[PDB]
Amino acid sequence: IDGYFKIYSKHTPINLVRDLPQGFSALEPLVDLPIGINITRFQTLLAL
Amino acid sequence: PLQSYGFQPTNGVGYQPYRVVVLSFELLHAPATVCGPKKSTNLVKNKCV
Amino acid sequence: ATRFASVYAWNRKRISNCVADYSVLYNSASFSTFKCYGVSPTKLNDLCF
Amino acid sequence: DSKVGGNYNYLYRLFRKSNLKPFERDISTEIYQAGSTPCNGVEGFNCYF
Repeated sequence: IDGYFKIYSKHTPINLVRDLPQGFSALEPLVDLPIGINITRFQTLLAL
Repeated sequence: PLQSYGFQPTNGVGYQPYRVVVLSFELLHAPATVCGPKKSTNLVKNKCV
Repeated sequence: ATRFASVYAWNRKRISNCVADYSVLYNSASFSTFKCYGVSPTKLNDLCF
Repeated sequence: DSKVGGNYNYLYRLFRKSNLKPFERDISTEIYQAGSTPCNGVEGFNCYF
């Protein structure tokens, strides 16, 4: 947006086997990249 | 197509070597990746300023 | 830099993601020529690119 | 107002300390000091007519 790529995050402790947990938690801003590229797709990177 | 410069130190100043740097600045809607230092003042308190 | 480029193969370095201080250049007095076009040499330090 | 080889009868102010007020005139010929270094009344680095 507005000429940047912007990222927000938070990490939280859990104890569950499956599915996204209940409850509220607001993500804080992480980084604000001044990069002008077009984006329309993404893919996850994984460790074997 | 290329010719070498012959720079002897005794050559006349028009034939002596000059170094050049050209700084090209672009102004756009794009984000400002470079800016000047905007040198700060001291900070003072409890006064209308 | 110790060695400059040959002018037929003029080097370009991108300057970005940094804070400048063009006053250190302009007040150096080491330079025989310091010409700016469209931008004033003095106000250059008060500006972003 | 033009002639072969170029007419130089007409001059204009290329450097000034500040912008002119409405209908102001400035006929001063003092060498403009663009930098921190004093001009001592002669042209030089950052010192131009």
